[PDB]
Formats: sequence, structure tokens, C-alpha cells
Amino acid sequence: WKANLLVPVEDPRELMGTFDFLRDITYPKGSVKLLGLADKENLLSQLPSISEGFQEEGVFSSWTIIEENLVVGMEALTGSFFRPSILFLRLPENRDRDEEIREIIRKASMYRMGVLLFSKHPQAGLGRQNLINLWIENRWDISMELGNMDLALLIAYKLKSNWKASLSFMTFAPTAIQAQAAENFLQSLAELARIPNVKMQVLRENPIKSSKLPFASLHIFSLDPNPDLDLARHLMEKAGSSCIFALDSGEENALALL
Amino acid sequence: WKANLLVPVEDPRELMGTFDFLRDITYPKGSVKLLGLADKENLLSQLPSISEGFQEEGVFSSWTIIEENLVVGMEALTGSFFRPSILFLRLPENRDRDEEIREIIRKASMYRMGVLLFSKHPQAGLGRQNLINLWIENRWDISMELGNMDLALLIAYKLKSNWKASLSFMTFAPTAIQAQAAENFLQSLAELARIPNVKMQVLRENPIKSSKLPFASLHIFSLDPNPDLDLARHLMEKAGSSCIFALDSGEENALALL
Repeated sequence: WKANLLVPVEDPRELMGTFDFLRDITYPKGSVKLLGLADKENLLSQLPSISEGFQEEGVFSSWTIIEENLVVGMEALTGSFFRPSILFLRLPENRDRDEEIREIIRKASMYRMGVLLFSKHPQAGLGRQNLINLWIENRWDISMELGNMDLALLIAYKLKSNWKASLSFMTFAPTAIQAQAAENFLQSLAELARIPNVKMQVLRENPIKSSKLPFASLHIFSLDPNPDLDLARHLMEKAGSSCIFALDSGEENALALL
Repeated sequence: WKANLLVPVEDPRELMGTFDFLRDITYPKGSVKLLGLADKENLLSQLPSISEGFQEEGVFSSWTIIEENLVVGMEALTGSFFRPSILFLRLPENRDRDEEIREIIRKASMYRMGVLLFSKHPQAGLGRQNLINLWIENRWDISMELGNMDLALLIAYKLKSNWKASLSFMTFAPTAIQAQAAENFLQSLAELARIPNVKMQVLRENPIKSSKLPFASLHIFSLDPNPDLDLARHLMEKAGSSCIFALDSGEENALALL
């Protein structure tokens, strides 16, 4: 599997702060397209250098300069070489952009694109990068049709591998019968995907409802096609660590890759 | 050389966000003492785990729980095994604590302690950790008595080595005669300290006065015994990347180590 990211950049300093993480998602032979948006930040000077940096660190890369611009950005991707694309967005602390962000997210599916929405904890950042939780939504038999969790799983596996971190699958269930089915589903997923040393937790309570989350450097969730961005922010704050939210294009088949 | 840090911790999430950097300063066989200050953050649960984490990652570590407390913290260090100590402080964005911070810095020298003051850029963080600038104050013959720059140099060398980053020595001079002397001093320092592949820049203007700084992942400066914390903040903002400020205990002899 190779992640090909479209990364809008307004501020090159934010990009520099995210470089290693973008690299960890895409290494090896994945790709990163830097889409520079407008030039007080002198993107013209910085983007080419950062793009060359990705190449030096084993990831393919390109850059261009200049919400309507994101649509054009994705539209331009259509027949490009670097295969299925994924839109990488940062979830800001300020809510001033939630509507555009939501609109961008809604639009990305139209262009056969997955979306990664990254909510980096302002104090912890990615911490020790040694523990990853993949949160699997209450469903429990395994069809290749995993529904909206293929990108989440692929990212979990990729970061497990690039960070050499421990990975846990987390879910929740209302009843004993459902809890058992969820346990069995998680064990089957790990077994099919051939991911070793995965720990499973089936929780009594939903992560949105609980007071605390089981600790991780990074929590991976699925992103609802019609997301509550405040819910996303709340999860990160409650976790006390970084969260990433993954919306499928609908074209990924994680198991067939893994 | 082995850095033995005293690290006050009020918020374990900030500690998690700084863990790798503290490790990069102290690895290998350096040490980190976590001094937990007061318990809504449940330091009692988190500090022991983080301390064990340092040990796992090849750095010695200990922890205790509970401005007056920092003085006691350092006072307690007196005859402890882990040799010369260095106080590690974060420079917050909010100025509410500058006076206490300044007082702490002033006090640290009394206990034969160096001080590292870290100003992490809120967007760039440590970026790609591939370029380090060591800023050497306008002086130019080499005496073992480098004055207030021994800790700065040792940290530059340590991070160069642990990040496998490129290192540059930066300085400034008012006249051609002084510029030549500074060039020669920097070449001599690199040669004596046996640090290879160091690039030297002698600038026309002071870093405080210039509009922009030559780019680095991390700028290392000396910290004035009586520091202007706003000047420190300004340097980081102008740089667009992280800065660390190092005040000597006065007992370090960097060259004799390097």
C-alpha cells in the first residue's frame, strides 16, 4: 500500500512541524503533493526545498502554488500518475474554518479521495510515538466490505510499522453477545491482515461518552462523511494526546492490500 | 560528556511532548530527574511510567513529586550520584511567569547548575531535526575559558550527534578585522573540539537586529545570567523555528570534554 497525499499548505512552519509525520505515513514510495495556497509566507522559496526534502527521505514529492483552490487542486489530480490520492487536513484549534473544512471533506469523496484529518495535541504532539490505538466503530462478521474503516486500518498498520510502535484495536459493545462478537471480529481482522502482536479491547462505553480513553501516542478514528469537528476536538482534548480521523474514498480494500 | 537534567513537570502532556528531545540531549548514559510539581494531573500515576520510559530508551532516570519547590529540588541534588546537574525549563508563550522563571534561572547558578531554556516553536516544533545553528556571541583567541558558551557548545555537539544533523557556527562582527578574527576563532573551535563538517558564518548584523535568521531546525544561543525572556521569545518568532538558550554553571570546560 502506498499513500499518496494531497497536502494544502498556507504556512510552511506548520508543514515543517508535520514533515516527519507526513513522511511516516508515506514511506516508502508513497507520495506527497504540496499544494501551496498564496505570498507573504514566501511559499515559492520554501515549498520546493521541502518537496526535495521528502525525496531525500525516500518519499516521492511535487509542489505547486495556488477553499475554491482546494477543489481545483483535487480536480487537477484526476489522471495524474501518483495513484489513489488522500487529502491531508489539519484540524485547527480555532473554529473559524469548520464550515469550509466540512465542505472540503464532503467534496473530497466526489474526486475518489480519502481524507485524513489530523488533530495534533498542542502539548503532547505525537509523544513517544510508541503506542497506537485504532478505534473501530460499533458494528461483526468480516466482509471485505469493512465499510468506512479501510483507510484507518491502513494508516494504523503503516504507522505501526514506521514507528515500530505497539498497536491496539479498541471498540465498544452494549451487550455480552455483541461484546463477544466484537472480540472475535477484532481477532479475525488482526489474523487476516497479518498484523502481529495486536492487543484487543472491547469497552463497556463509547469513547465519546467515557470520561477517559485508554492511553496512546496516537488515536486513529474513522471520520464520518458528515463530521462533527467539535466532537473530533473533544476526543483529542480528553485523550491528552493526538488524534487522526480517516474517511474512506470507498475504493480502498484494506484487507486485500494487507 | 553526560547531561544530567533536572526537569520540573507540572503537566505530563508537555513532558510527553518533550520526551524525545530530553532523550536526545541525554543519550547515552546521561540522566533525567523528573520533579513533579503538584495532583489534578495525577503526576503520581504518570511520572513513574515516563521515568521508566527514559530507562528503556537508554537514559538514567528518577522521579519525585513536590518556585519555592524548585529551589528545594535543586538543593536536594547537592551530593547525589548523578554528577553536574542542568536545569531544563520551558519558555511559555504567556509571560505570567517571567519573574519566577528569571529568579529560578538566577538561583540555579548558586547550586552549581547550568540552565537550558527551551522555546519550542508552536508550529514548526523541531521540524526535520536536520540543521542546527550554534550562535556564538561577539567576543577572539581561544582560551579554555570560553566564558558563557560551554553548555551551548556541548548541546550543539550532542544534538548534532544524536540527530545526525548538520551543524553551523554563527557569529557577527562590526569590522573586517573582527570578522577575520571571528572566522579564525570558529575554525579553531571546530578543529579543537574535533567536530567535522561544521560550516561557519560571520554575519554583518546581530541576530537581535537582523530581520531574518539563517535557517535551522534548532538555534542554540547562550543564555544571559540576567536574561531578557522577551528577547528570547522574539528570536524564536523571527526564526520561525525552535530556539534553546544555554547558561553555563561556570564549571563546564567544553573543550576538555570535546
